[PDB]
Amino acid sequence: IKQGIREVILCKDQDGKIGLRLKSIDNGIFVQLVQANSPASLVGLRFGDQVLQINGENCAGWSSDKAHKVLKQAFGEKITMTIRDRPFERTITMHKDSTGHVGFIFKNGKITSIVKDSSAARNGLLTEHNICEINGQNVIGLKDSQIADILSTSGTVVTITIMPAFIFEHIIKRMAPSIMKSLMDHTIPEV
Repeated sequence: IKQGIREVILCKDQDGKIGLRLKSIDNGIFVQLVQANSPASLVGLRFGDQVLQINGENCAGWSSDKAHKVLKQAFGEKITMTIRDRPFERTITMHKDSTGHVGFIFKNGKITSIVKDSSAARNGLLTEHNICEINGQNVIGLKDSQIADILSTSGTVVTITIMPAFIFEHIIKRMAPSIMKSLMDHTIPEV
């Protein structure tokens, strides 16, 4: 989680798509979904990112509907965006024990308990938090078992990006869960 504001230059695909849905939150604009193999995925936009500006204009107070209208109406040539990195999320680094455990229980991607004397415990992992990413990869809408598989396949150092559930639940509202399983980019970034 960069304390940066960074700028991204986007470019519509063949079909005039950038692969993004935006949500209005406390009078700002936040990324609800990034589609796999989209311009938004390629420039590195992430679930939870705040869009401060689109083409130099301020997003504050905008509705979701208006943000979407703006993206459409613009010339796909270059859409410039001003992005605050994942402001509602934090990252926790954990280390796996000898049994390959970090030390929590989660249900539906939400952490619900912290195992005593775990690394999760030592690092102050919190419950009532939705997991958004593991080791920099988005896991939102994946099954509980597949999140377990990513933690397994992970090397000892486990990095988890987490969001307060009340905030997470506000962001995903009005998005059919299949879209999240099927469309939300769940890939490691390209170099």
